[PDB]
Amino acid sequence: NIDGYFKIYSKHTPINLVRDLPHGFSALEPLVDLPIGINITRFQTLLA
Amino acid sequence: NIIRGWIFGTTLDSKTQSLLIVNNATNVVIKVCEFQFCNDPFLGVYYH
Amino acid sequence: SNNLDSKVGGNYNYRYRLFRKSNLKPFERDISTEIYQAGSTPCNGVQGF
Ligand SMILES: *[C@@H]1O[C@H](CO)[C@@H](O[C@@H]2O[C@H](CO)[C@@H](O)[C@H](O)[C@H]2NC(C)=O)[C@H](O)[C@H]1NC(C)=O
Ligand SMILES: *[C@@H]1O[C@H](CO)[C@@H](O[C@@H]2O[C@H](CO)[C@@H](O)[C@H](O)[C@H]2NC(C)=O)[C@H](O)[C@H]1NC(C)=O
Repeated sequence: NIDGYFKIYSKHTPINLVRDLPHGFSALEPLVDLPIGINITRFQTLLA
Repeated sequence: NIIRGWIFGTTLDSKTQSLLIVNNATNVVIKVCEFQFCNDPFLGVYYH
Repeated sequence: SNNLDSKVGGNYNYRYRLFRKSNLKPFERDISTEIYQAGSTPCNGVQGF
């Protein structure tokens, strides 16, 4: 979040790796900007 | 597909606004409201 | 907007935040209407000294 606009950048892998976060290089492309204007101090995940 | 989205905010109880990000079996829904969020938000699926 | 909205007994629809704890950042918005504490006390309920 910056000057009232929230932002999301995202990507996914082609790999089927063994167990832990790999040291390869692949940079995240921008997905969406959102004009939400809210003060955020904390966040939570939603699982199934 | 267990990660479904996120809550972002500060009070998380409709004292002030907060952002809901969710994916369900139809679409990604994005929403800002005076949300009285659950003390443990989730999605649940009856698998098979 | 006098010629759109000035009422003779004052157009008391409109409202603004008269006091807040601190400065708001650019393009932030705060709707939360809770009581201001000018006295040092942990003020609660609808009013106080
Ligand atoms: C995913 O969430 C959205 C948002 O709530 C659901 O969209 C609803 O769809 C029905 C049928 O068209 C409408 O009557 C509602 O008005 C929609 N909701 C909103 C807020 O407008 C969608 O159905 C959800 N899908 C699942 C599988 O839960
Ligand atoms: C954004 O949210 C936080 C929490 O509601 C505010 O942080 C507080 O700031 C005051 C004044 O400096 C301090 O007394 C508190 O100790 C802070 N709390 C925390 C959790 O850090 C912040 O001021 C808010 N800002 C805006 C612009 O809304």
